[PDB]
Amino acid sequence: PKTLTVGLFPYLPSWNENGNEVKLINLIKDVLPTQVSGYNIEYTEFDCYSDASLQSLPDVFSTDSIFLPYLVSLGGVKSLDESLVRGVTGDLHSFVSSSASVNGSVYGFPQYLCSNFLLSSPNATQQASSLLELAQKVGYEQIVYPDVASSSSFTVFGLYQQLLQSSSSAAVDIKASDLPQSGDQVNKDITQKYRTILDSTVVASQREYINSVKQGKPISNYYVGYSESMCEIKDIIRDQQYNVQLIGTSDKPYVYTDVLALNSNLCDEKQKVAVEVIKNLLTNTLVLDLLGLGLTLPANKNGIAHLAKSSNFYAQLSQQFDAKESEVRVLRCVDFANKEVKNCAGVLRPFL
Repeated sequence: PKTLTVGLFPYLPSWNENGNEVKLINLIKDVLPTQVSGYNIEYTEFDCYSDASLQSLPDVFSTDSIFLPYLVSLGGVKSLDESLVRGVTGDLHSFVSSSASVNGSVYGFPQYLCSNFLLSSPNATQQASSLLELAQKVGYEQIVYPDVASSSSFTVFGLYQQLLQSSSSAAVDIKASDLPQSGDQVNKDITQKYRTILDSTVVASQREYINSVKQGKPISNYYVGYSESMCEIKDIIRDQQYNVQLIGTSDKPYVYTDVLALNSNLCDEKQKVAVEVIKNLLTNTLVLDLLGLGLTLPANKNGIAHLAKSSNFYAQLSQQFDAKESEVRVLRCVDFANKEVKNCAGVLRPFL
């Protein structure tokens, strides 16, 4: 009767050799307790990248902060005290806490930190501060950037808005009235920047890149993607001394944050049980250690520090997040979600 539904972020890395696929989300799920404070805890996968799932929120769910303000305007998420979050997550970065806050108030506990980092081989040859700067230097077809090469809807939409909008704060909140609707609304200056980067990317998938690095013959010394996509070579990264940094597609660096939030229709007792489940998800050393195996980044400084004590990879990102703590931006949506993102991407693609 008294049960708690938990919607976990399902997009964690996975492993493979041949046929047998191992999902990190399954390893973590088998560690989480199914009985807390007399409550029966149900852990299921919550796809925040599905508009249908955003319509029916569970008791407690993990969602990308890119849809947080839109999720707030529907009322389905409960506002939380500043002290309640700080007593669980500990110290957060300026951009991490900003990505979780909507209109002053806080609406969730930051769980994961994500971004399109630059994995540069020791054979660096050339360095840069932004992707545009890097693209010009490396020339035609040098960098590996699978999402851009494949023109993923979420990436096409993202890079366009990153090149376009600019903000003094950390939260770049855009609305549906800022998205190209036809084609004459497509900013040609921004489409120019994207093409510069696309021309510097080799038509090669992430799988092809990982295989090449494993076989000792990298197809490129440059790679852009999520840190979770580098988990299958985390040994080679540590051994052969690969470098990883925060690079903006232009000027300002952008990151993604996954946030644990609770439904607003919760009682007052369930409200306490949820915090315990969340406090476990964010502070349990076994969960953190498992996240380290997939190169997944915790959102709190405590979580990052814990994994930095035995990983050079996590060490660089800790220094990175601290040095550029004020320059990091987070793209969020005010009055739209997945449907508009896919539609906007569909408009932009022919102009790329």
